[PDB]
Amino acid sequence: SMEQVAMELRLTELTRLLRSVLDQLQDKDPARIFAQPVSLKEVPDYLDHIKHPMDFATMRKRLEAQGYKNLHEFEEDFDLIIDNCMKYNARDTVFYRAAVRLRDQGGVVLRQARREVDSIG
Repeated sequence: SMEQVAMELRLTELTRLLRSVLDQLQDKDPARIFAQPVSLKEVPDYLDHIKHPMDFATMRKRLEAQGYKNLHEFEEDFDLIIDNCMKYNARDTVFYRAAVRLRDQGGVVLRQARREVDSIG
């Protein structure tokens, strides 16, 4: 159908908006602490602590499969990256502090993306 295509054009445009948002959030992690999954070879107990691991490369694979239906699903994944870090790592660590700064700095990008998604539809 002609509708399904119109749907697909918006999903594609959402993917286009979300890609730009992902790049902006990831620029806020210049140390690349959140770029890749936590290694199960290097932290073999990690899944005993964190049940839903997430990282920027994993979010990107989902994004490029147009696996995000709306901004809310995308935000859930971003929030996992932060909250998992803040649980696994103690307060006085470079990792925890990196997550606090990503959360704070990402807030502004996410604020505007929500207006853009409502606005453009």
